[PDB]
Amino acid sequence: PFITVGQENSTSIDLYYEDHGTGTPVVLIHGFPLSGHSWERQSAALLDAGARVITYDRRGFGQSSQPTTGYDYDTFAADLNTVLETLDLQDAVLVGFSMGTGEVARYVSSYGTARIAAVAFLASLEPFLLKTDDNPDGAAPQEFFDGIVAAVKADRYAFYTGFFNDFYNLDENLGTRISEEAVRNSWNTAASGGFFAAAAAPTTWYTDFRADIPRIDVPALILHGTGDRTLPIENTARVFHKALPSAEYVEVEGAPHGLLWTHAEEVNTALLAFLAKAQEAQKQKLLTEVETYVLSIIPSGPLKAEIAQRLEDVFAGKNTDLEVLMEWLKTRPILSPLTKGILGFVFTLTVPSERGLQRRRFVQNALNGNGDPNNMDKAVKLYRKLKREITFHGAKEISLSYSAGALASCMGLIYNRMGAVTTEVAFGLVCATCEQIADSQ
Amino acid sequence: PFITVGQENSTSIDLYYEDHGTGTPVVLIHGFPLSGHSWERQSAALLDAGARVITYDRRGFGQSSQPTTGYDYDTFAADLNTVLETLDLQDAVLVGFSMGTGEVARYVSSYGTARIAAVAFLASLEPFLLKTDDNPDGAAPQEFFDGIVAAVKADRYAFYTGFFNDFYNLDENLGTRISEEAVRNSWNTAASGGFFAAAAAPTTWYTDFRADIPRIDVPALILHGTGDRTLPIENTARVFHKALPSAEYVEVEGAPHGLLWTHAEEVNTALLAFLAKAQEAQKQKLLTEVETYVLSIIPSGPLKAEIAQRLEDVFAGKNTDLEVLMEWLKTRPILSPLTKGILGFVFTLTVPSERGLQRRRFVQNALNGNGDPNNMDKAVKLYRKLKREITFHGAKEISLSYSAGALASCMGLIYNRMGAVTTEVAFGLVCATCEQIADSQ
Amino acid sequence: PFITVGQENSTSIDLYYEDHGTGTPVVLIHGFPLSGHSWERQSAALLDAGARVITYDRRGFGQSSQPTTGYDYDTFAADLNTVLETLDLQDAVLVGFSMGTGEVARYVSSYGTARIAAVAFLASLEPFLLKTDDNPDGAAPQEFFDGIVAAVKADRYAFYTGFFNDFYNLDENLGTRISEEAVRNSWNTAASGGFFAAAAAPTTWYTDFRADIPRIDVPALILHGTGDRTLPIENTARVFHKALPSAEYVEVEGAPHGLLWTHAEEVNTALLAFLAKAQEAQKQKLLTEVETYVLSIIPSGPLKAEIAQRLEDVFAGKNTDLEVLMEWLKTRPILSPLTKGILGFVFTLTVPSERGLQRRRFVQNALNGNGDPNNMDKAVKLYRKLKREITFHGAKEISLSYSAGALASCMGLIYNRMGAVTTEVAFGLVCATCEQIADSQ
Amino acid sequence: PFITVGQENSTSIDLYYEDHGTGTPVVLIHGFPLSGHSWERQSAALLDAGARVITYDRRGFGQSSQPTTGYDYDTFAADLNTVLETLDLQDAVLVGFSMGTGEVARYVSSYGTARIAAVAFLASLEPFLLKTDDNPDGAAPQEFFDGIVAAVKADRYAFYTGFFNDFYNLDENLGTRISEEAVRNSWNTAASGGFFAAAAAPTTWYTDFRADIPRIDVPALILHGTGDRTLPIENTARVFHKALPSAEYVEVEGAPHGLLWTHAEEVNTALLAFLAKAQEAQKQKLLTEVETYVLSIIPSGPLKAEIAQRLEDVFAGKNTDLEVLMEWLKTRPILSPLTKGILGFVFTLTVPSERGLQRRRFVQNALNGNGDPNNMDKAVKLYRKLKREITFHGAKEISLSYSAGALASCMGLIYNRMGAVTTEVAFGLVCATCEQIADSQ
Repeated sequence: PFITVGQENSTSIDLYYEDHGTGTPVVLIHGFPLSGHSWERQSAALLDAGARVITYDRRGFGQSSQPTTGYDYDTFAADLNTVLETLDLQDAVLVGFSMGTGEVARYVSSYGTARIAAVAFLASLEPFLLKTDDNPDGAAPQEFFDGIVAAVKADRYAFYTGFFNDFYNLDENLGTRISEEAVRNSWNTAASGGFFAAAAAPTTWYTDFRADIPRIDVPALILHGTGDRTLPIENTARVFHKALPSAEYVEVEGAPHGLLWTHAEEVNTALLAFLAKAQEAQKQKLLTEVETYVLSIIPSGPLKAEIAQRLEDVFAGKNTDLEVLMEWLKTRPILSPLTKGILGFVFTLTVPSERGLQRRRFVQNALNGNGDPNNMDKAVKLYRKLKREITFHGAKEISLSYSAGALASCMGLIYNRMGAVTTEVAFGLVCATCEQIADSQ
Repeated sequence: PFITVGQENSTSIDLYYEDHGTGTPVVLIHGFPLSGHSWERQSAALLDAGARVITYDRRGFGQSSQPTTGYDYDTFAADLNTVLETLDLQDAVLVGFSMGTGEVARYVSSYGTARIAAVAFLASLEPFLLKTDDNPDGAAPQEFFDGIVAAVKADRYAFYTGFFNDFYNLDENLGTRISEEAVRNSWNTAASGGFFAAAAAPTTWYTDFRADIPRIDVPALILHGTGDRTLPIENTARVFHKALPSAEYVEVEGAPHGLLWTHAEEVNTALLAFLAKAQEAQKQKLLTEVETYVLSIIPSGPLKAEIAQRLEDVFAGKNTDLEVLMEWLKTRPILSPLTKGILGFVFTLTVPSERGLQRRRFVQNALNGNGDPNNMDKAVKLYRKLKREITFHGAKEISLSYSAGALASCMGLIYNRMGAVTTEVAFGLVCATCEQIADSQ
Repeated sequence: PFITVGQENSTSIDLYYEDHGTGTPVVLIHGFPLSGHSWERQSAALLDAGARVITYDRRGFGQSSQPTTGYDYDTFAADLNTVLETLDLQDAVLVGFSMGTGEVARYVSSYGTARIAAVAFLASLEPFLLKTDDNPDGAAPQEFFDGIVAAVKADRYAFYTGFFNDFYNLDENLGTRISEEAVRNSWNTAASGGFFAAAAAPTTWYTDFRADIPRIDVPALILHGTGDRTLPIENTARVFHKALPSAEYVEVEGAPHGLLWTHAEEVNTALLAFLAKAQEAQKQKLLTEVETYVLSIIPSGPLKAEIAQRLEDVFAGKNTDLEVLMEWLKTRPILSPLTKGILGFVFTLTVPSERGLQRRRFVQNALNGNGDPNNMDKAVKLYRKLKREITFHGAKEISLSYSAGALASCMGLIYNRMGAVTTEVAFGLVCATCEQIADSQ
Repeated sequence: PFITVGQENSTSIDLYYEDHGTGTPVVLIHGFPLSGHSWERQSAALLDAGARVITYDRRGFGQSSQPTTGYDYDTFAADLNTVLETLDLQDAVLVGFSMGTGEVARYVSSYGTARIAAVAFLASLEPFLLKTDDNPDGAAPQEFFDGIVAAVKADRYAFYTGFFNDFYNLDENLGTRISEEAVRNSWNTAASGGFFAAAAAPTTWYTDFRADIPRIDVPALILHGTGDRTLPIENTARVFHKALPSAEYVEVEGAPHGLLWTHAEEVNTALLAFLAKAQEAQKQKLLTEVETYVLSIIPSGPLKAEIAQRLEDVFAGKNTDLEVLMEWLKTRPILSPLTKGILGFVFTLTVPSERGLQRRRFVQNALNGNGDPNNMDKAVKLYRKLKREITFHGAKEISLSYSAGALASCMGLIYNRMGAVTTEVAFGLVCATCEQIADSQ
């Protein structure tokens, strides 16, 4: 798969990307000189843990186009921007490794955290690698980087070999934490990047990210290997944490630069924990928003108390007997049959286990759009559009452009499994409906 | 409710009718001088036993119009014809009491038994009541009937009193089998019929039904009270059974003419038995027709053997574990997903108990019309028409005018309970689908 | 007259109704096994007292259709809903007797009191008749009701006789408060209801109305006969008043269940006085509703004090010399000619006697829409619609969709008697105008 | 080149495929963890032998997309279906190696053999690899496969190394039948497949193909290496042949799993001979198909004997003197000029050598559509469509939608070389014509 990010002469500039799983989106931004596939140990864990995994190959690397332009962090951040906008990612986690940590800082800094729930920096460049008068903690002098450029231009093929040596601490880790075959694959991946990008990349490494850091808005993780020969932990992660005290901070004891493979565990467990903390809060946010919309249609009173208590309990995960819940709703006075259908729908959708219970007649009758063909026609039209939605707000926005009869019919269509959409999209549908109905009062 | 059967001068002639319950249609044709409501003891039993009950008031009686024309059995049979055609009754049972038995014979005779599964004659006029040279078994001379006409014209109000006396054997049955209040209601009903019809009705009683009897095509019941003072069992039921040996024949010991009330039990039990014998055969006919259509889409082989065996068993009433059945279908090789969906649908529809099993994903996916909006649009259109159908063939006929994609989508719509139709109509839908699919091969 | 409330097989379900008089609508809902005509003593009094009287026959009774479906209070309340919506009743009083009191509670509870000014419960079922563990005050055990069903199915004709005995306390009241002929008419009415409804009705009698009662929003009357043998006052009216302390409560000393006839007097007198109170409250509400709108366009100050005092006085019924009033308005400084015209209009409309005073030039000039033909064109269009309105809010709603110039012109049209509308509709017109004008400020 | 088979989140799922040569289509389905390019030894031989070679990369392998969904044989068979339908393959040979043999069985089983002339199974999975109670001949227990999954997830890179060891019997074959460089290319190909597919593939290996085998309709070949360490010949090919006795069966003595490279020879020779047999059978079928249609228009008799003998002889390859043949036809009595033209056309088309003979006037005159412009107009329209056809039946189907005059004119157009179509398409044209003409009789 490709996303086009620009044009170079007669050719467009396309980034290779992958898009796996379902759930909260996690975007992984690889390091030099590798590709999105270098995250494969992390991707597997995130997929098992229930996240949507997005990887892409930076321009000049892996399967992306290989221009001779745009090798700088503003372009790289603009590239990332295009990806996020193209996929309409909401509530995303951005995880960068090495070079990738430059994208994370520069994007957050320039474009803000509108789509972004949390960030993570692994084997970071930050805050500035260039050793100057005003930057004493810098890791190396300018002449040092000039050196790498010269070395890559001389042979890049040979260069990759010595690079992966220190990248992986092969003198320590070969035959132990990394196989000879895994290293061979890495070299092949590097050899496959563009010649121009290979020599141009090292010039972006001493980008000054010092003014980007105060812009970091959302929860952050900083993770570094203490045996990092490529980015000395003392000039990078340790001074970065002083600049962002707020960041959660993890040192991987004796881990090299290429800790994604050698210490995938410690990485994946820690990354997993970070996702886990981010994910539950996001889920809670989703649950409570739904609740306000659902409650907005119910008349104020003690019933509205019983209903809200029940929502909150199933939302907290207390598996309730849906059969008991549904009978209660069914037999509630005052509530309109429409209202009971909406609640009926919400509860079956959110309850931990449906326990093989059949659909309820009172709900099917409540959500049938009065069996009106125009309602049903529009509901089918909305359904088509909702299949393309992946977020709560996108779903809710498109739904609000339809009449309440059509919305109720659409809900029946999903309820009865005549169509299927993602959970968060279904929430947006029922919330648009509640919004429309509440507004009629 | 009314059915218009003709015109008299500036006014139309409308028959009052009622239409209760669901299931096999049973049409009750009342006696003189009462209305459709005189069947109320029988209607209750038939409704409990699970039949569709149709009653109507003969022209000049009860709540029907009161013309001064058309008091003869050809008109009465034409009236009945209009009712049956207006309601599109298929596979109907015609039950006549007294005068009503004239309609049954004359309709069958002239119009044939196309809509008619069985007939029943209770307290029959048949075969001819007029005592002549060629009709020695006749119950009375012409002068006798001339007498009744004269008596009704003189006072009809007073006349009804002495009539209900012998009609009910009140000297035997009052305070015992019939209450004084029940008799009062009968007189009120009679007093409410038209003056002209009251005097004209008795002229139709010695209609010669002798040539109508050989036309009786379908299973018949003859039932008479041996204490019938109004229609002597010896000139009516006993000579009628000789003319139709084939008829099932029941004498109600010491039962009067008005045995529907006084002996409702013996009547309702016997009538019930007759319905019960008719109903099971009709059900078997419905089951086996469905089976041929369902089997027509399956490739010939051992699987087709296993499938047919299973249909036949559930059709015979062996409650099978639908969960077991569905898993088996689901996991069957060779069968197309479409075919599996159709069978999936049929089995859930015909199985005695669904045991609260959720709908199956493999069926929902199989019957979704490829999620195509035009299919779904037509399926919703068909659904509207099917809601108005009550028979298997009417349903199947209208369904065959739709494409297979639309038919499959309609089936999904019913499967998923987004709409509801009667069982026999649903069978017609799935059979039209099978017919269309088979024809494509 | 009929209102269609549903469909049963080939027949629609139609309710027989009557619609008499003019004025505030009062809807009377009869008891078992009688019809709308059982209210005839009450109807006459309400008609003389100047109300619009609506009666209808519950499904299965009187002249309504006699289905074998929908014998439950949600359907009965839905039936009532259809009636109220079909006639567009605003500000209605709902009066139920016996079974009818179930409709009143269930409709108010489910559909709310939007159309409803007040409610009245006569010989009530409330709050629950079934004697259970949780309902100790219940009047009878389940087996008792099962008994009535069995009795009606056995003979209903005979059944009605013993029923009217206790219904009317005939051992006390025959030849005294009820004639033998009045009782005969009652039995005839009952005998005329559907057989199925007769047996199905008693199953609805122990409906639990306990959750409906807190929903009663509007002023209520509870009225019961202390000699009620059918609904023991101790298990019904007395525990109902504890549940609704707010209700006005009247015991009719030694009155039977059928107190509508036996004690029509005591009944009419409580009903009419209570209705009168409700009417006066409605009038006061209208005065505040008209007065607030009228005052909203006047600048705050002492004049606004003089004006408000005057409105209130004419509204209270102090017949004022309109000639004096008009001269005063005419000669008032500060007030715009438009404002003076609106007040001019209001006063001539509300003053007890116009005393044959001619229309005023200052008002005609003020309400002429500037003699603009488009204003006048729209005013004539609005007028057409207002002729079809009967309520203040309906009139006001449609009026607000027109511009102020057109509204003022319409008012002139009425003022000048070039058209005519009902008083409350005229109020809605002038209030819409005031609302539009006030909003411009 | 790509064929799109589905959608995963924001990305479509595309299969990389290649399409080489001309002639009968042969579709090669690769094994794990390789791609369509692994058939290169076989492709070269098939191309030289004159076949159309189709290869594609299974989802997750080679150059195909790398989803995290659809790793099961129904999806894989659906993928294959899409390929076959997309290219409109008729009369195709399906050849599977290892994993690929699962596609062949499952597609044939579910979708039938409409497009399929013959099948071949090389180093087969069949019939079931899982060792169970009911499957005693199974090659391994479930825990064994669970093991491979775990091994791939641990390192896949390192894993491929030990895998190719046993895949190729490198301890036997390295430096001999397979070079070190050929093995290096294989590892590179594997390393290039998706991480997720690599771990998910081994779960599809113990799919039960036992119910698929009876569905195999068409001529089959089973071929296995007796030195197969990956799929023990005793649990796979040997028990498979018992299940399909009908299959032609070839053991490659001491050949490993990766016999496509190590024993390409023995492989190509069995494949080509078997293909040749299938080709000859197809040709015979075509001859009967053409010949029967051609004979259907000739009157029964001795001439029809001479004609049929001649067809059969040229069809068998006896190069006949077309000049002699044509003169004979030309001078035949009884035969219509139309019939003579059709035969004239067939013979010049099928004769081995035309020997530079000019077109015949009798044929040009016979196939000129009576020089009618509408015939000729339609014939030109048909011609356009026939240029797009590649099969006998597709050609014949489209041709039958044209009138006989237009069909004859089209044939003249081809005869006279005013247009050109492939041989089999031309056969379809002349057969449609014969069918139309025969039907007129």
